Amino acid sequence: MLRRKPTRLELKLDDIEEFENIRKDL
Amino acid sequence: ENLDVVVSLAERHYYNCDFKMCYKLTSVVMEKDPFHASCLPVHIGTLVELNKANELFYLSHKLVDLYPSNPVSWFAVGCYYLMVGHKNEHARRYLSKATTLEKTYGPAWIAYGHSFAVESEHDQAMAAYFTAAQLMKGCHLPMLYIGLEYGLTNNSKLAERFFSQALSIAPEDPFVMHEVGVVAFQNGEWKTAEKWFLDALEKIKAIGNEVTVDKWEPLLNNLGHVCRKLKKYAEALDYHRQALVLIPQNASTYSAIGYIHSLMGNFENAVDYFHTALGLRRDDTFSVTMLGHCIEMYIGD
Repeated sequence: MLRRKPTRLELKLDDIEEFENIRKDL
Repeated sequence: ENLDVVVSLAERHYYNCDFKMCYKLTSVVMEKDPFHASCLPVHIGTLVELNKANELFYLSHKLVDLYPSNPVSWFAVGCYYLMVGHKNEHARRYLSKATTLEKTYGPAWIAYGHSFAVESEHDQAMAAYFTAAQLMKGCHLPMLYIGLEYGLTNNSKLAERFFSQALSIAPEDPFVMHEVGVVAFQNGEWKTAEKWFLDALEKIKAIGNEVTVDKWEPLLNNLGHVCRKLKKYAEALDYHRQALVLIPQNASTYSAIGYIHSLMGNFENAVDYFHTALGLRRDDTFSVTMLGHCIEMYIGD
């Protein structure tokens, strides 16, 4: 019986796509 | 004077994540037999979950003074170096010192893998979880962790198997739902990430309510990532704000918030959050590369 801290999300660089698609579009 | 019936109910509050209760159920048994072999593995876990770094420090190092024969004693002190550390190298060294003293001692195999699983050594954590699932049958935890480790490695089809096996045991486990949305998110299925994270929150919140926020915060950080990904920028910000109330010195949450603003077009205000994030974590590979986009554009008014 032992648990490991709930996996926490962190920012990848690939995540910068969102910002890329924002202007490329707009 | 019959106390083995307790260790069943206290074991149930540990699988259903009602820790405050289980702990007062075990201290009862523990007030009788401290070297209770089937109860100790439970009361040790609950301290860890509750962050009794104090109790566990005293307990773990005592069991080793007067009981260097029972594997539980190095499972203890190992569980100790896992909740705090970062003497990670030690933990693995103590937990293997329990396996090679009673290889059929499952609890030390789950803590053993957790030691590879934090250092990223997926092959070797995995192997430990599959040995624990043999030694602790009926228990869902080893299966919750092999499923996740599969998800991390692109085994989305084998990840789905162990998540549903673990759900058909402790379906009311918020840490089960959590790592499931967590895996969905990696699959690019943001939409169905939002629904698992919310569900794990209502069960953590109103239900097992007691401020389980100790040794914890993620969930909220996670939800904030979902909504950004779902272009729900407005609802996104909200979840990171709360992750800061919970951990008011986290640098990743500051980078996550500044990144939303830059997606929102608020650069002045974003770079403001991208500064107060390097003030905390200097090695911010992502805060740094983004800050560069923000200025190339300032040179251009």
